[PDB]
Amino acid sequence: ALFGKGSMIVVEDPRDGCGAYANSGACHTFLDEIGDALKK
Amino acid sequence: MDSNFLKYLSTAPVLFTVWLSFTASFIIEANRFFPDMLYFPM
Amino acid sequence: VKRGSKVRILRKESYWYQDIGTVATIDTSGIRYPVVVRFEKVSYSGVNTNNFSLDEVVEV
Amino acid sequence: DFSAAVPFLKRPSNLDGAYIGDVGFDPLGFSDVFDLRVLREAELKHGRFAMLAVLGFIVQELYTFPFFPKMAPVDAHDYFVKQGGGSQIIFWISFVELFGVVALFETLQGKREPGDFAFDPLGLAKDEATLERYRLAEVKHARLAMIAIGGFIHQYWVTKQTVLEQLGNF
Amino acid sequence: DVAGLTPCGESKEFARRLDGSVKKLQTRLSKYEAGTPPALALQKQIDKTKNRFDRYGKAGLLCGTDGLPHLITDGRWTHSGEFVIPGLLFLYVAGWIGWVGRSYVLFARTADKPTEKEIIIDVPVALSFVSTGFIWPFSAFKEFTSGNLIVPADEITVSPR
Amino acid sequence: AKSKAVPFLSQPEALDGSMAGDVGFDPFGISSVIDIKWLRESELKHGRICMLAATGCLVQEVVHLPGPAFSQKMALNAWAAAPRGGMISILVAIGLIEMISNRFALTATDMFANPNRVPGDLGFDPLSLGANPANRARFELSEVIHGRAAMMGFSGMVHQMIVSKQAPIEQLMHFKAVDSSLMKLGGAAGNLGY
Ligand code: CLA
Ligand code: CLA
Ligand SMILES: CCCCCCCCCCCCCCCCCC(=O)OC[C@H](CO[C@@H]1O[C@H](CO)[C@H](O)[C@H](O)[C@H]1O)OC(=O)CCCCCCCCCCCCCCCCC
Ligand SMILES: CCCCCCCCCCCCCCCC(=O)OC[C@H](COP(=O)(O)OC[C@@H](O)CO)OC(=O)CCCCCCCCCCCCCCC
Ligand SMILES: CC1=C(C#C/C(C)=C/C=C/C(C)=C/C=C/C=C(C)/C=C/C=C(\C)C#CC2=C(C)C[C@@H](O)CC2(C)C)C(C)(C)C[C@H](O)C1
Ligand SMILES: CC1=C(C#C/C(C)=C/C=C/C(C)=C/C=C/C=C(C)/C=C/C=C(\C)C#CC2=C(C)C[C@@H](O)CC2(C)C)C(C)(C)C[C@H](O)C1
Ligand SMILES: CC1=C(C#C/C(C)=C/C=C/C(C)=C/C=C/C=C(C)/C=C/C=C(\C)C#CC2=C(C)C[C@@H](O)CC2(C)C)C(C)(C)C[C@H](O)C1
Ligand SMILES: CC1=C(C#C/C(C)=C/C=C/C(C)=C/C=C/C=C(C)/C=C/C=C(\C)C#CC2=C(C)C[C@@H](O)CC2(C)C)C(C)(C)C[C@H](O)C1
Ligand SMILES: CC1=C(C#C/C(C)=C/C=C/C(C)=C/C=C/C=C(C)/C=C/C=C(C)/C=C/C2=C(C)CCCC2(C)C)C(C)(C)C[C@H](O)C1
Repeated sequence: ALFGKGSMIVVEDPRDGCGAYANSGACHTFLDEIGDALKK
Repeated sequence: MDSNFLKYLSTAPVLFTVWLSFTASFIIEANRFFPDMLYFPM
Repeated sequence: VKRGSKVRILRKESYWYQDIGTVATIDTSGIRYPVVVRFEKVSYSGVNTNNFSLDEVVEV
Repeated sequence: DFSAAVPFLKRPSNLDGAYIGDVGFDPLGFSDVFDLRVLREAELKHGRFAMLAVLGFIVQELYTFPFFPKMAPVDAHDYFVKQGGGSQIIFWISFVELFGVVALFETLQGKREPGDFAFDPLGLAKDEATLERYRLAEVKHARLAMIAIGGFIHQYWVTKQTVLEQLGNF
Repeated sequence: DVAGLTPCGESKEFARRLDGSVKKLQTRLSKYEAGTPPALALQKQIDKTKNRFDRYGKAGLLCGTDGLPHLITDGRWTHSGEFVIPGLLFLYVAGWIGWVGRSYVLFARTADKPTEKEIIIDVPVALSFVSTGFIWPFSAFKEFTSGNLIVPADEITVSPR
Repeated sequence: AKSKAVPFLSQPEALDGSMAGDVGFDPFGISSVIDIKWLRESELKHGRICMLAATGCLVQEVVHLPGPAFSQKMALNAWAAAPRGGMISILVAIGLIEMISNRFALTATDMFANPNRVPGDLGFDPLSLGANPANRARFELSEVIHGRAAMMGFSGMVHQMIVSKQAPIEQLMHFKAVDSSLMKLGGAAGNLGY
């Protein structure tokens, strides 16, 4: 298939296990900063 | 822009001064960001 | 030669020796140098025309 | 003939009603030397900036955006010089003014009215007669606002109170 | 190393050059207070001097007895970045300028007034030519072999003797 | 005879609404000095490179080839980490593609010598997806628009990686606003140097 067990293609998750909006903790999105600026 | 003023900017002393000022300016900028290049680094 | 033809000059003391000029007129009299040739370069004297003999002029 | 505005001053002679809002007022004679399309370009540009500035000076007193700290407009100039917002505004104005340079060249070449950028999104200029009255109002408001903006900034300097609060006090 | 020279990273005289150059700047810095603009400027110079000496030490340059870096230009590949590779870069730029200027002179010959094109340059056509120079070796060699670079001896004006 | 994009300017000559994406947008009149065929070749080329580049940034953030040399989420770091030999192999392969696909007509003076040559049309249709001539106009239009959008988007992604040292969608999901103390713009001559 061109890729063996060793040297397999690497697929990761950018989202990092959190949402677009209304997050809590070590995850603060661009949309959350839009909400943060609008309430200040 | 006026075609006679653009024809004046196409005269030899103006283009010579602009081209070598541009040339001088990117040598100056290259020696600002990358100074003291005595050798090709390799 | 003919008028309006392009010619290569073969006079070794010409300014335009081995360059191309154009034949202006050709005299029919007993003239020593009957071919009138014009050039685009000026000579050191600023002249751009000269008389030549047939032998001195070759067509290109 | 005599100037309509100043009865005892003669009419300038380059000002024969060609430009709306002309009242014949030009004593120092800048239209006898300079191009009136360029001068009307400059009058309308200075006037539009001034009209926006007076609205900004008052609205900025009434409200300011939550993400920015509250402060007076001259202090706003200095804060946004040091903050970075001023450079953004200068850059985007400069960007628009590039196509404004092209527009002024089009005016000099005869194919554009001096303040015309074809900016009528809301279709307010319904008819040509309405446009003539509207541009007379624009010229009058532009001139009045140039005077007004000078007053607000200079008075703020002399007495450190904002325009709405200076009307409110004294 | 080569020709009895010493690599600059272990020559002690290169080290004394660096130390004397920094003491010369530090004694000028000793006359100014910390946050002043002359103090900041001299500290920037001290950092720049140290950076230059450190870089030269790790570059493979060969210092002499004087402690100044020397250039080896006999053709060996371990020193090609001192003359051979800068030379290849130069010849590419110089051949570009020559090819582009020649192309404009040949265009200007076919103009309505050929001498007006050289004191009042046709900038769109001349910029068209300046862009073409990136493949000057191939364009110029194909020009040569097609009999269009070199003119024959009998279309060239010469002196009587 | 006014421009449609810029209503207060006149319509530029060499822009006649024939080309796809022709909305009359040429305020600086580049088309009056530079032939429009060369400009459309350059626009299509820039746009295609950028389309791949924008997709490159996003996919490189998500999917990687194996190995530690290819584990660079931030795309600006991939430039330095990826093997030099293979990167220069890419550069040399690009050069060979440029000379062959253009058929040795590469210079401004010689490209388009053949009257059959069309701006942006290199003959590239491996799967004959443009065989239908009914789809030709909207394909040309959407190629031009995808190229323009991707030029703007890749420019944004590269300079947002410069400002924020984060890969693009991870920057969107772990967003941090500019302090303004860092990344000062200009200033080399205001302080008189240093
Ligand atoms: C681009 C035009 C051009 C080209 C292709 C050449 C080519 C040549 N010149 Mg000539 N030359 C030129 C311009 C040019 N020259 C100009 C403008 C001058 C007046 C200063 C001279 C004065 C001159 C002398 C005195 C000598 C040569 C010699 C030579 C030959 C060897 C290379 C050399 O010595 O360079 C030397 C180059 C110079 C001394 C001056 C070059 C000045 C600049 C860098 C080039 C001109 C740039 C031009 C404005 C391009 C604009 C392009 C734009 C319109 C698109 C070669 C035949 C030599 C020779 O006969 O050897 C056999 C020689 O002795 N040249
Ligand atoms: C003359 C033919 C040739 C040869 C002998 C090599 C030899 C090498 N290359 Mg390659 N390379 C070539 C042409 C060649 N290259 C061309 C033409 C390109 C440009 C497209 C590249 C781009 C390239 C990159 C980017 C890399 C190499 C690497 C390597 C080295 C390790 C190879 C390995 O482990 O393979 C075993 C591994 C595989 C077979 C994995 C294959 C991965 C897939 C197929 C990638 C998908 C290709 C993609 C669709 C490309 C489309 C663009 C293209 C059509 C233009 C090896 C020295 C790597 C290196 O230097 O590492 C030290 C590396 O990172 N090369
Ligand atoms: C043959 C091919 C078939 C392919 C079929 C699939 C593809 C079909 C096309 C799909 C096109 C995209 C559709 C979405 C796909 C993913 C769905 C999804 O779950 O998304 C994933 C994310 C949400 O992800 C959620 O995460 C949560 C945990 O945090 C949950 O636990 C789940 O993980 C998940 O539901 O969706 C979004 O972020 C949507 C954002 C909002 C999008 C618009 C909403 C509707 C429009 C109104 C908005 C108005 C805003 C005004 C301004 C507000 C400013 C603040
Ligand atoms: C089609 C593509 C469009 C590209 C748009 C460009 C976007 C970015 C442009 C700058 C953004 C905002 C700048 C604020 C940043 C800013 O203005 O900093 C200010 C800087 C000068 O420093 P100062 O005197 O302001 O120092 C001020 C003190 O506050 C700090 O010490 O201005 C410059 O000269 C920098 C630009 C280089 C000028 C030469 C550029 C190279 C010339 C090449 C030929 C001309 C090209 C165009 C030149 C303008
Ligand atoms: C063009 C266009 C459109 C538009 C638009 C916009 C944004 C139009 C905005 C227009 C504005 C803002 C006009 C404002 C004029 C201000 C004036 C006349 C000054 C008054 C102050 C005075 C006289 C004073 C004073 C005083 C002094 C100095 C200091 C005080 O202590 C005392 C005192 C108060 C007495 C839209 C988008 C609608 C669409 C449309 O299709 C095309
Ligand atoms: C020409 C030009 C254009 C353009 C363009 C551009 C910008 C084109 C860019 C093209 C690119 C980026 C091509 C990339 C190719 C990558 C390859 C072949 C990877 C090979 C990996 C290998 C061999 C491996 C490995 C392995 C190693 C060694 C060890 C392991 O530990 C890891 C691993 C297992 C993975 C276009 C078309 C747009 C228009 C116009 O016509 C002008
Ligand atoms: C039309 C017109 C106008 C206009 C205009 C404008 C705004 C024009 C702007 C045009 C632009 C934005 C052009 C962009 C070019 C970018 C390219 C070719 C990208 C190359 C990147 C590559 C090869 C890569 C890569 C990489 C990948 C992805 C992976 C990384 O790990 C590594 C790396 C970073 C190397 C004006 C106003 C002038 C007026 C005029 O009268 C009318
Ligand atoms: C033609 C042809 C074929 C083909 C083919 C191919 C390879 C077709 C592939 C086409 C592709 C890859 C198109 C990609 C377009 C990318 C776009 C429009 C991105 C715009 C980004 C924007 C607007 C942004 C942004 C961003 C910024 C700046 C701020 C960030 O914080 C976030 C954010 C992400 C929002 C094949 C080979 C099949 C054969 C066929 O016979 C002929
Ligand atoms: C530098 C600085 C800033 C600034 C700033 C600014 C914008 C300063 C403002 C400058 C302006 C707009 C001054 C206006 C002067 C108008 C006058 C004197 C009217 C005279 C009318 C007369 C004499 C009579 C007229 C006549 C009479 C009888 C009435 C009819 C009309 C007429 C016949 C003509 C900040 C705010 C950015 C802060 C920053 O950190 C540094």
